[PDB]
Amino acid sequence: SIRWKLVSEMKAENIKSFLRSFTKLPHLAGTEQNFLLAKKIQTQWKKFGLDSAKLVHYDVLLSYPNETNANYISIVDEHETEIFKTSLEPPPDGYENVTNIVPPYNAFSAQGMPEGDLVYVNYARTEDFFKLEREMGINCTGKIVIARYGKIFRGNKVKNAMLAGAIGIILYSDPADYFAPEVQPYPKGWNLPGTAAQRGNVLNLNGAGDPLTPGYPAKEYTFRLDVEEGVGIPRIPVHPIGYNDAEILLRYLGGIAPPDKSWKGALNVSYSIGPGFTGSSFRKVRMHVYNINKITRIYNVVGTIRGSVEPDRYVILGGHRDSWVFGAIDPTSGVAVLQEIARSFGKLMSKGWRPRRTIIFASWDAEEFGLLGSTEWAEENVKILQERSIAYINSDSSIEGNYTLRVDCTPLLYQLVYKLTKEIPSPDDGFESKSLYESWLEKDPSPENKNLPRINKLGSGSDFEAYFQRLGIASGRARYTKNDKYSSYPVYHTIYETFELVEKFYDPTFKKQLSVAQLRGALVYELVDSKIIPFNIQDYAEALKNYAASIYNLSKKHDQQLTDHGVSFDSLFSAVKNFSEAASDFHKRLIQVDLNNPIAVRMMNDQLMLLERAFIDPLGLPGKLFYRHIIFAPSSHNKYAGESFPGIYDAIFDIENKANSRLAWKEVKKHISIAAFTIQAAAGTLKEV
Amino acid sequence: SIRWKLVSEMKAENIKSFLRSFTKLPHLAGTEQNFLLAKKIQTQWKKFGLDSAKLVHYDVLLSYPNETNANYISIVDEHETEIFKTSLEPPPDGYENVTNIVPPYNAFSAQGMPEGDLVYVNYARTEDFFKLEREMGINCTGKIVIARYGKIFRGNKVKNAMLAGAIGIILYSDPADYFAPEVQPYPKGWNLPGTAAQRGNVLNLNGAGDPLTPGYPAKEYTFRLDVEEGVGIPRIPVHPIGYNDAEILLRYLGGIAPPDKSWKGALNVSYSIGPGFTGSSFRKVRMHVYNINKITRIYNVVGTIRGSVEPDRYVILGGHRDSWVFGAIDPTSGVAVLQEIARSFGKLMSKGWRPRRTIIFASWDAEEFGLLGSTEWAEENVKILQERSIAYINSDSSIEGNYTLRVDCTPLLYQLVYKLTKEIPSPDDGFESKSLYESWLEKDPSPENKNLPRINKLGSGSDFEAYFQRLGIASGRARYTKNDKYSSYPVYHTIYETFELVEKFYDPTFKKQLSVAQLRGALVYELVDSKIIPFNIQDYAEALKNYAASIYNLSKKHDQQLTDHGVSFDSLFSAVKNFSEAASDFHKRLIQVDLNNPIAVRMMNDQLMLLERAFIDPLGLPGKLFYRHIIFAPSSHNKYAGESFPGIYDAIFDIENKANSRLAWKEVKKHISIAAFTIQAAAGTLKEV
Ligand SMILES: *[C@@H]1O[C@H](CO)[C@@H](O[C@@H]2O[C@H](CO)[C@@H](O)[C@H](O)[C@H]2NC(C)=O)[C@H](O)[C@H]1NC(C)=O
Ligand SMILES: *[C@@H]1O[C@H](CO)[C@@H](O[C@@H]2O[C@H](CO)[C@@H](O)[C@H](O)[C@H]2NC(C)=O)[C@H](O)[C@H]1NC(C)=O
Ligand SMILES: *[C@@H]1O[C@H](CO)[C@@H](O)[C@H](O)[C@H]1NC(C)=O
Ligand SMILES: *[C@@H]1O[C@H](CO)[C@@H](O)[C@H](O)[C@H]1NC(C)=O
Ligand SMILES: *[C@@H]1O[C@H](CO)[C@@H](O)[C@H](O)[C@H]1NC(C)=O
Ligand SMILES: *[C@@H]1O[C@H](CO)[C@@H](O)[C@H](O)[C@H]1NC(C)=O
Ligand SMILES: *[C@@H]1O[C@H](CO)[C@@H](O)[C@H](O)[C@H]1NC(C)=O
Ligand SMILES: *[C@@H]1O[C@H](CO)[C@@H](O)[C@H](O)[C@H]1NC(C)=O
Ligand SMILES: N[C@@H](Cn1oc(=O)[nH]c1=O)C(=O)O
Ligand SMILES: N[C@@H](Cn1oc(=O)[nH]c1=O)C(=O)O
Ligand SMILES: [Ca+2]
Ligand SMILES: [Ca+2]
Ligand SMILES: [Cl-]
Ligand SMILES: [Cl-]
Ligand SMILES: [Zn+2]
Ligand SMILES: [Zn+2]
Ligand SMILES: [Zn+2]
Ligand SMILES: [Zn+2]
Repeated sequence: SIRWKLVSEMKAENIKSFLRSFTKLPHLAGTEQNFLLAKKIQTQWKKFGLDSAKLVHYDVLLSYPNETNANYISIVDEHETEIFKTSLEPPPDGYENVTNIVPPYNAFSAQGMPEGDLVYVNYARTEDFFKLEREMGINCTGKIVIARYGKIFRGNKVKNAMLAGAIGIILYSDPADYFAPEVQPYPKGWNLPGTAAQRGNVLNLNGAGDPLTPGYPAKEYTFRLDVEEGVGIPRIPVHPIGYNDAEILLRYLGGIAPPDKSWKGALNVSYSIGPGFTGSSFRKVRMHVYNINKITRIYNVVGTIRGSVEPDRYVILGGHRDSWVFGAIDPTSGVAVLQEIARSFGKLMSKGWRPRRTIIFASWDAEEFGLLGSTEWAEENVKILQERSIAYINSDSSIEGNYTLRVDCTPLLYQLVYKLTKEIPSPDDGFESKSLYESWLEKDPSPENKNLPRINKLGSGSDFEAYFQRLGIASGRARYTKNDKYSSYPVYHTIYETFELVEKFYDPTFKKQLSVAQLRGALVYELVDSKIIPFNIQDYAEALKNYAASIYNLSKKHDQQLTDHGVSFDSLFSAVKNFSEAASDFHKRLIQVDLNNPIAVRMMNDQLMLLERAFIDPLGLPGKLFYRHIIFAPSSHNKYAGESFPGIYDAIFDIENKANSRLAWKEVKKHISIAAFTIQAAAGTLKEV
Repeated sequence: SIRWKLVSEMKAENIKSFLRSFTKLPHLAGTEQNFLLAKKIQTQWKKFGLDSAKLVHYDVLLSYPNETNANYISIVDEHETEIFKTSLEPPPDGYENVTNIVPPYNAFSAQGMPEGDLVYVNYARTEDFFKLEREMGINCTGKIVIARYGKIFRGNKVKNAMLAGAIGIILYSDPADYFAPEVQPYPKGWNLPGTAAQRGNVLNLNGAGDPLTPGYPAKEYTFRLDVEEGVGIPRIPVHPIGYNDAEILLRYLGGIAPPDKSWKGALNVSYSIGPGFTGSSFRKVRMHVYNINKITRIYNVVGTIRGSVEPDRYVILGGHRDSWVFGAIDPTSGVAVLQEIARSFGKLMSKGWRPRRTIIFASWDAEEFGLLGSTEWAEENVKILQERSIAYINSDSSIEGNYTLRVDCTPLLYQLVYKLTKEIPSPDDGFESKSLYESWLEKDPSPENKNLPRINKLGSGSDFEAYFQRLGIASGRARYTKNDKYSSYPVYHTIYETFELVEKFYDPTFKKQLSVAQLRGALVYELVDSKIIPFNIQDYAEALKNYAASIYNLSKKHDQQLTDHGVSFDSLFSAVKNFSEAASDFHKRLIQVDLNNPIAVRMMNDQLMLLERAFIDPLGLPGKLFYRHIIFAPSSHNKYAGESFPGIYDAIFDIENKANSRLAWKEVKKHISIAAFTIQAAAGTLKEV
């Protein structure tokens, strides 16, 4: 009943009004406007009747362009004359009086003015650089590389380019990846204009949080690394340009033809690889990048509704509010959703309801600079969060497309997600009498089971990362997305993410955003109020069987080497079998618990709460102290994607090219052994005696 | 009432019979006799009525002499003729038919036959090597060094000798340190004969457990490091000799006179330092050490009495049973105590009692080889132990001397220790109508408070180490000790630790051993059965104030450098003040808890249980992944001693001699900041909201 009142109280029109109110001005992390927005959210939470709503600050390293030394890329001739220089642009229609839009840049780029020959490196993925070096005869050492955005997180591209020896990397938005067919560019449609460039940071933090204070919250007194030693800071310049400018740089590239169609984007240029130019005054490319890194105060808003029975157990509903410009999709659509969820919980409170456990609401700052606000607060509060948290539900963008739902969560949460989506009306045209679960199932069926909707593994990409990958708190993300060959959505991280874009092109009725609010809010409600925490551990058992089969299958091409080096997956399969038995027995006992015996209920709830924690190894993964989950990690090739059995996967990846096979296969054996132990230990936490 | 029945049921005569029964034969780890002893303990626990008693095994690296390539030290002349060779000895009187006594050796010594000039290095402490190099003009590089046992753990001596460049280290027992005045050598008295040598391992494990499997339990499937990479294995030979042989080696040392009386032991030799000989055929010293390292199965016995109310909360009573020879003091006096405690808990069970929480009884194997059995079981069971354990009470030697009690424990346990000692009769002559607390107070008053008995900080030395220093489980150790300039007790780790030694010289009535059994058992009982866990966190607050003053005082000699490098202790003192306030508030709330509300009681018990855990940093201390407690660690100079604020202490130690002062002071700032954060976080765990 109460769940229905929570869901039914939420209104599309309220989400619309919140979104309009938060998207009139830019709200970049570390700027006065994003502090004002924090205070507005805080005022609203107090009005809604939350028990607390406080600003919690940190002083973390941020990065901004230098207003008096603007960044650019140029082409010079052999006489050092600048022949072309990249450029810039007015605010979107209606925003003419907005004066502090940050120009395009890649936060945390190194400073410098490298000059050299240009080489096109496709998406700058690991496989693209392998191809260049191993198949194409191209040496990127000492070159400036140009890569198209898309497919993977941009910091991975920069890491890859550094490894390949490039001295600078230019990123651009190819219309193949950011221009949907038969749609007009903004403002007439929702596509990316050729003058616009995508902002975004290019760190490789691997879960560290503020670069200067890995492991510990960035308080006033806190020891800071020297900036030159900041974690994840790239060592070459990086800058983004739009496709009009990229076309000019790519047009006269010479050398080898593109190797196959998968390397050719959509511009009217050959997509030859370089190095060097042909057919032109075009002689060398230069970058000039002089962004400033500076310690800057950021502010989270953290509020609570204290539990009436288990105040020392938490469900976290957290979403970022900092944007690159107006951020009407990212994150402000999620900011509006979070406010409407908080308002609805306040309405329940007004009629005398209080949750069983405690809800923590959080509006995070500086997500765009490396998940900084959410990570520093996890670092501050780790001791209470790791011993008391039930789950983390994110509230970043709600409306990245208008096709269907996309959910990423731990297997613990699959059952609850499917249950709740069955009870929320579908917002989709043609599904007027059906549930969200029904439309989602039709539009995105699971590859492993055709009669369930797809749910993806957690890697990174938003503020749940430290909660799940470092602390082992069950996490979930849900939002509307596209069906569509473009990456993200066309105007992602540009000036064109405006309220008008969302209202006109994405979700005019706000019904799709409403459905996402209802699901996020209902997840928090069931996790915080149910007497027995609504996880299912047998779904985790089945997931482990799938992951074990997958990593074993990846090893088959090396079967002879497994034999010769005495590598076996037997202990991993044995642990998975033992875990399946323990999970079955646990659920058999759980249905017998005496619901009227509070300590009996609390003991089994502690087993449900602590199961995800069992997968966290304090030693971390190789080279990555802050990714500690043995079953999942963000991919080392693309932090946006989750990878299963990451220690094993990274040990076996490209193993045939390792210099020392005996050493390489011993590392595979190491990670197989760690994974077998960790699963067996997790199974041990479920045992009755 | 029940506590009194537990204590009063224990009998001195039963401890005596157990001790006699377990000390007839050697019971070295990894040998058949110590497996037989495990099975005997298991049979007894089942007879006593424990709910379970199982053998839990691991396969870990152990080290033994080679029966067909005996170790020795020799002196050769310039013609390579052996002039002297160290030797060996019959079993003690009454043990003539015992055939498998392991000869003296230092387990895990490197193999080799180094030859060189000899140098005497006193106790081979850090300060002894500083003196040699910085004051005395002695260069130990390329020398064989001879050090007397005592003052510090022998593995620290070996680490120090390796750092100083020695190519081998001979250890010996000087009568200054192992021969008590006016006492006869065994068998006529309890002193060390000149033919006897002290066994013991010489690893530098820093909490790792089995050298081949740091971090993970050594199961059948487990990945193992290559033996050459085993953690803590020294790289030079080490071998122990008795004082008759050491006298021969020291007699003709030449070079500089001993620098002061603190370098001169008690033998009739000059204690000149070397290098080299004078006044003799004595030309060079050789070692010949060829012990075998081999993976060997070890067995813990692990038993339980399941709790009736909180079966998912644990109090661990653990003690080792492996010895070097008969081990009548170490550990077998503790083995006999543990059996008598288990028997008494069984007697309570026979009359219908069951504890509130679960007792775990453990008889550990291979403590003498590096705390191996207890550490591998902590590594196996870490996920349940870290989330559920209340405390660990050790049960190693009970009777290291006959003067008074020595207790080492976390501040959480001070109040309970004082309470229980007031209710146990003193076994001491002259104290027939007084409590153990009263005799202990008279004989060993605390330096920080003259009206309380001394309680020491926890470092290492026995099986509590991983539980406290890695996992943050409140731990305590209690035993009888000496008053007395000798180190340990004279026959420590020799063939002469016999039942006859204990009965004739240490505790003929067994009353002192009985008092230790009563205290260990009463500690387990109160921790496992009290509705509210009996810790006091204000005592921890007071301890932190003392430790903060101590480390700040140590910094005063560097006051100018603190100023010049911007180093301040302000945040540490601020955290300590905040912790004191939080601990006061917590106890003010604790007295108000509704004892009839099980969830209210469980929430506050979880805060008491999880407070010690808050001090554990998963990143570890510098260079030491497995010492994680920020308030205490085993000293880096002597693992037997506890050091407070170890990260700060090691950063400031000898700082005036660091090559780079800017870098060195930044590391001091780092560790001050980590300590301030950790204390503030621990304070946060106590907060109500
Ligand atoms: C899964 O549980 C089984 C049964 O407890 C474990 O099987 C034991 O495996 C060891 C070898 O590692 C054998 O010595 C025992 O005989 C096995 N007992 C059986 C089959 O009853 C197995 O090790 C567990 N898996 C893991 C990864 O711990
Ligand atoms: C101890 O608690 C006090 C009070 O909450 C903290 O004091 C704040 O300290 C910061 C500087 O670090 C100031 O900006 C605030 O004005 C202080 N507030 C006060 C004095 O009311 C103090 O930081 C805490 N200590 C630690 C180590 O976290
Ligand atoms: C911005 O660039 C100008 C011109 O190079 C320079 O003088 C100034 O120091 C820069 N600002 C910062 C904070 O580095
Ligand atoms: C890459 O090119 C650079 C040119 O300086 C050279 O140092 C390096 O060895 C080359 N590597 C390959 C694989 O060609
Ligand atoms: C939104 O949905 C409408 C109706 O299906 C469709 O025409 C449009 O392309 C979708 N918009 C976006 C931005 O994907
Ligand atoms: C013991 O030493 C003998 C003589 O050197 C040798 O032949 C044998 O291999 C050694 N045993 C082991 C296990 O190394
Ligand atoms: C120690 O003596 C060795 C002799 O080989 C030498 O290498 C080293 O530099 C000397 N150090 C000091 C402090 O005398
Ligand atoms: C044991 O106590 C007696 C009586 O005080 C004393 O003479 C003897 O030295 C003590 N024994 C040991 C081994 O310290
Ligand atoms: N969501 C942002 C921030 N970004 O996401 C991560 O996972 N790390 C990181 O900095 C982006 O994609 O730029
Ligand atoms: N207690 C034993 C074992 N030893 O104690 C440690 O603390 N480490 C270690 O190996 C000894 O002192 O030889
Ligand atoms: Ca930090
Ligand atoms: Ca191990
Ligand atoms: Cl989200
Ligand atoms: Cl002990
Ligand atoms: Zn976002
Ligand atoms: Zn973003
Ligand atoms: Zn011992
Ligand atoms: Zn010992």
